[PDB]
Amino acid sequence: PSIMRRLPRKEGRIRKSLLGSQVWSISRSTICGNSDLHLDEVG
Amino acid sequence: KIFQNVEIKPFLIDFSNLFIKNAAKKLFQLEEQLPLVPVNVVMDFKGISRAAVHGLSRVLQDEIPNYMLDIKPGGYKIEDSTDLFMTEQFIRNRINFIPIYAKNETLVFALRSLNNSCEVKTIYSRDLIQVAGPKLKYPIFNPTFEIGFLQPGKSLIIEDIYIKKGIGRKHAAFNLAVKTHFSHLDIEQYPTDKKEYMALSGYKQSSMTSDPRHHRLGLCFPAVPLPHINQAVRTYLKNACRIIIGRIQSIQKIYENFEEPQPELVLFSMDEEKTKAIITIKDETHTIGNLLKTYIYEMIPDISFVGYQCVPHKQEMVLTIIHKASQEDLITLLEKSIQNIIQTFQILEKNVDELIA
Amino acid sequence: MLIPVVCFTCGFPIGTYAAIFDKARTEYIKTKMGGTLPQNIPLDASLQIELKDLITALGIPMRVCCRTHLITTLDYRKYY
Amino acid sequence: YPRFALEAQAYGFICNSYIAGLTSPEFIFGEMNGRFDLINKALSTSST
Amino acid sequence: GWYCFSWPYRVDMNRFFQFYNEMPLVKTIAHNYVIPNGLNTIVAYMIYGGYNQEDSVIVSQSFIDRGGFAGTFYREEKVELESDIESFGKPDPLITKNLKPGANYEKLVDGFVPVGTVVKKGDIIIGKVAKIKYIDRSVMYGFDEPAVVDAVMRPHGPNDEIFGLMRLRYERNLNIGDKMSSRSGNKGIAALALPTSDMPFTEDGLQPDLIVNPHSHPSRMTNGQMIETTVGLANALQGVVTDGTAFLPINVQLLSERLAQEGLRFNGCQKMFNGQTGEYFDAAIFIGPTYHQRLQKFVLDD
Amino acid sequence: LENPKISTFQMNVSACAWYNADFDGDQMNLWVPWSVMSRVEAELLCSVRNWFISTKSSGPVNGQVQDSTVGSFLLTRTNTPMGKNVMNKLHAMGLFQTTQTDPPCFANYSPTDLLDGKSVVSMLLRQTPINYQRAPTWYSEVYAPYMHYNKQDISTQIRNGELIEGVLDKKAVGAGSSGGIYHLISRRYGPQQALKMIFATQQLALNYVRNAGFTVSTADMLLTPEAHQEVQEIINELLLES
Amino acid sequence: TKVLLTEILLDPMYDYAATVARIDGSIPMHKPRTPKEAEYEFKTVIGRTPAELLSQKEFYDKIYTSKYRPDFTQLTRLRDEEKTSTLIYLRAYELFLKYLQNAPNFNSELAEFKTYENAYGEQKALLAQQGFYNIFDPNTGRADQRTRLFEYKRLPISTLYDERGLPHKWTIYVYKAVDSSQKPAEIEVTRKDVIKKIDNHYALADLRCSVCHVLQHEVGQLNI
Ligand SMILES: [Mg+2]
Ligand SMILES: [Zn+2]
Ligand SMILES: [Zn+2]
Repeated sequence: PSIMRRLPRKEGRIRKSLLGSQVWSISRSTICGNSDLHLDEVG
Repeated sequence: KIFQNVEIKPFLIDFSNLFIKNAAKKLFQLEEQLPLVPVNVVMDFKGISRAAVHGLSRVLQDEIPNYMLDIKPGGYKIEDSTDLFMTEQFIRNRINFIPIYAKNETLVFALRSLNNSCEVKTIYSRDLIQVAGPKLKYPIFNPTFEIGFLQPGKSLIIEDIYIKKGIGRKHAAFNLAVKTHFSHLDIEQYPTDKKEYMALSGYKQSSMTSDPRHHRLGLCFPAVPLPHINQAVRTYLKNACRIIIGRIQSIQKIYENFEEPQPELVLFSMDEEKTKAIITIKDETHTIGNLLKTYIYEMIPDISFVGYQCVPHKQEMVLTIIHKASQEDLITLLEKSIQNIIQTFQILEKNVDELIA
Repeated sequence: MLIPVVCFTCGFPIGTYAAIFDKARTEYIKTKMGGTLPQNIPLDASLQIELKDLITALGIPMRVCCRTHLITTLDYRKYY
Repeated sequence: YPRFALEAQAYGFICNSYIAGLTSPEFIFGEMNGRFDLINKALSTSST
Repeated sequence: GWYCFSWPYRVDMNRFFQFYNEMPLVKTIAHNYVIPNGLNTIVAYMIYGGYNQEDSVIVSQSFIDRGGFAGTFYREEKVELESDIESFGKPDPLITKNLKPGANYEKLVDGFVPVGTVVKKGDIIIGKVAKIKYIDRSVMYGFDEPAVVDAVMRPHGPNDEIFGLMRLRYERNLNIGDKMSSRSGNKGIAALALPTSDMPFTEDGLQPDLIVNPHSHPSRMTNGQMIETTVGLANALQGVVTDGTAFLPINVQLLSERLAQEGLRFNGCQKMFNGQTGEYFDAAIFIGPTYHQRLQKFVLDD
Repeated sequence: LENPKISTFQMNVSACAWYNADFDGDQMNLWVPWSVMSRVEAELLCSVRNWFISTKSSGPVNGQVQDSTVGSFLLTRTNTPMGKNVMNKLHAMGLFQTTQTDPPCFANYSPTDLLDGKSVVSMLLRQTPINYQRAPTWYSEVYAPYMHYNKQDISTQIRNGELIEGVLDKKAVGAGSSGGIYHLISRRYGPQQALKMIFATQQLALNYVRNAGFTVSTADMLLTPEAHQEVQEIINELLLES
Repeated sequence: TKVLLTEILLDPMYDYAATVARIDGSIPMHKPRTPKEAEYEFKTVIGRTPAELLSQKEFYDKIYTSKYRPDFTQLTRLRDEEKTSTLIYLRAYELFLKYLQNAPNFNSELAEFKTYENAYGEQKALLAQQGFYNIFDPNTGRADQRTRLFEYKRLPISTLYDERGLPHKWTIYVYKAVDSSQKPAEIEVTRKDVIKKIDNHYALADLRCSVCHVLQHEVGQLNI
């Protein structure tokens, strides 16, 4: 374990914590077809 | 006579086949027909719209109240059911779909299967013992259903198997009739064997233009007692009619209160002396919507618009009627159409009584 | 794990004839099997085992779905 | 196929349609072509 | 499918036991060595309202209620102790510390929830307190869908120390968002479920279990799925099961003439009616038994 | 969606072009803005009407896909195996009962009057009158020698919202079609109005196939015995030249 | 006592012996509900009291032994099939117990019963057959071999070149009128002109070469 190994890679500090972010108030699910919804609507 | 020329025939076991005869004799000691048989009914309707006949078919399929066998919570005795493969979900799914011809909602059954042998033992529906209700003078289901099987030294105890009532569109175990035939007898047909016609339906008129009014509808009922077939089928038919009438009558209760602000009906006064009416009935299907649209359209040939969209994810029927009359005239025509529907199905019920003797 | 009580597609009561259709079917196969080990029946390349008339003798209609689910359903008792 | 075969079939010419079915050598040559579609799809994510 | 023949004796994690399996009407030599996994669903290749576009499918709700692709899904809860510090038992609010807020400790019996009870989110399934007066090292059921406790046991580990093993079961029907596939690799997501009176039906009463878009074929060229439906259509009526192994000699022209010998049409298409309106289509529809399989991608888990 | 049994994110198939998505097992994220500032910004900037026109290619992103492309062709087709492609008043009214627009007026029509697909389409495109004249995807010089094209189907012409002639297919109504019906509606009435017309025309196309029917079978892929002999005569000439 | 009970209740041997004890009624068909029932079931199955089990050093010597001792010498192939299944089950349990106890002369008996159970499994495999069908060629009497596969054939060289040696270019479409009264009888057009000169009153008869001006169907009249 070192201080400067926290930085470099995709799982590092810069790319995982600063350039991206874990967030609250978000949802995920499989998407599905529905022909009764308008193009600007989501079920 | 809208409904004439019914024909009824049961589905029976052919005991002239040696394999079937030997298997039936060795398994259940079965020598004659089972107490409950499937019954095919073919009906001819004349001078009636496709909407009414198809609504009757749909109601007889999965919109008529019907009975099944279910397990009350706690009925599956975990302490006593030692079998590892006969789970509650599996056995409950099996039992729910046994077709019954029940007389009352008070009968309660039980299943107490013990396997004291070194071979797997099959649990049949003849092992369903009645434990509550008046003693049955005739079985309500066949005894030849494979409910399950127990490994050697295992048990299956299920109590409180009761009769549950519902409609098939909620759970398929309440479905009643299976479709076996539907045709229009007043539309000519092609010979579809020929390779020049095999990609077409067969009717010589397009569905976008044709208006058939003479139909043949054939439905099969899964479990009807042998000595009372005519009594059962007739009942079913009449029941369906009443069901439809009831639902239509509910909408008759809406139009009668159009002066009072009511959520199921919205009236608008548009331009060019045109009145718009929107009827939103929750938990209604294409049966009543199609009936309403067809009969309003027949009552008002020169209507500006009528539609009945039923969206699956909204779970309601929305009927839109745009007509160049005032609100009062529109409501009057609406009750006239509803009365025509009621009269049609009352005539259907009378013909059902007149045909099946 | 068994032949379903009703047809999965239309709901015709297939199950009430399932057990019988089991036993009879085996007997029928015993007539047509012929000098071939049982586990090699699906490999014989000379067999003509048709159950159409056997199912018809049970009263089951000529529906594609019902006969499909009756003929093709696996039995857990026969593999365990 | 033999060594220095001159026929067109030996080098990936599939004479059959899908509705008629491919033979074993035709299916192998078709699997060679179809494997690239899977490889290039997996590469089109990382390379892009 | 039947993922294991000894499933009741196992406490496995994320395992699914599908109840009903069928041999394909058009089987192969691979089915002499492994159990088939799937059902011979009746499939209509048609446009029905636009709900099966872009690789979606329309499923019969009745087919779902009857047990089609239904099964039981299993999860595991293995909890370990610290030797002579931790123990299994129901905590008490007036002694123990940092209990989880909004947790239901009332379902525990001697530290374990009894077998046969329904556990929902926030229920404590295994009680565990460490002696400092006490700190609550409990396990809370953090899943949206409720489960049922299927088996509870206290086996002995490699160090001869007690750990708690719990098996939780889920009654998994087919539901919207679950993935199905044919043996030709044409997968799909269940998009709409219709009642038995809304599905299309043929003149002879046949109705589909799945409705798949015809637009999934032309760009993918999964012709073995269409030939299987053509062959299996005559197999059902003839009461037979045939072999459709790859590289066996076939003639689609003769397989189509086999349909006309059984009273059907050459193309296997039939006159169908719209179940919602009762109106016939101005086109015969290709409908027949196609073997479909349920892929173990559950929307309830994703 | 009030049904408790539904766990999926449902969207219109014509909205899949924004996300390069389909329904073979894709999963998508969804977060709802709660703060006022982010909830204002979602409406005014990030609404999907702001990307009907591609920033990458400067063309429309959305259109008909796979059921309303062939459904529009079948609806606007001049002739049918049953004769002329017409429908009575009741079935013409039924095409508009799902479009969720204001229904047109059918009062000047007897129950036995027949309306064709071009009249029904015109009743919808009158609200956003555009001008369009291109040859459809249906016409190809590749098929012309071996097919009898109808002279009323190979020239799509719309003036002021009235479909004078021709069929509607991928060229006019397809997704990503530059200069198409929805690209022209967006340039004249806005990308939000174009999205309404993609939905409204998709309901007309799907409601036509609701009793026209569309299927694919195995016999659709089968050459006749005489034609199979002609294909392997062609292949034998290739192997002869080889 | 508790650790011994927990160790043994999770032993598959214990559940197998308990099943054999239930089959002949030595123990109740349901699981124990009380400490007394559990102790009685343990005493019957294991053959020793849990407290007495520690006392000694044997474990397998007194495990249940089925009550009915059928004659397994009729397992020598010699209301029989259900009896055969019963004999298979009991013999399997008895040999399992023998293997646990390392009883002398076990391997030979094990192989013998393996042969017996292979025969029994063959019978069960017969029971587990759905059927099978082969589409026969009527001309033959066996599985159909007719196919629509491609079949190579060396065509005449005249199908590619004319009598002057130049290649064919099939680029003239020849249309004949379906109706006899229609005039002109034939129209020859190029691909770009078909939409301009041909209607449904004509049908495509044949192609034509643009070099030697021969019909495709009359290419065999060229001297090879
Ligand atoms: Mg995908
Ligand atoms: Zn069926
Ligand atoms: Zn030439």
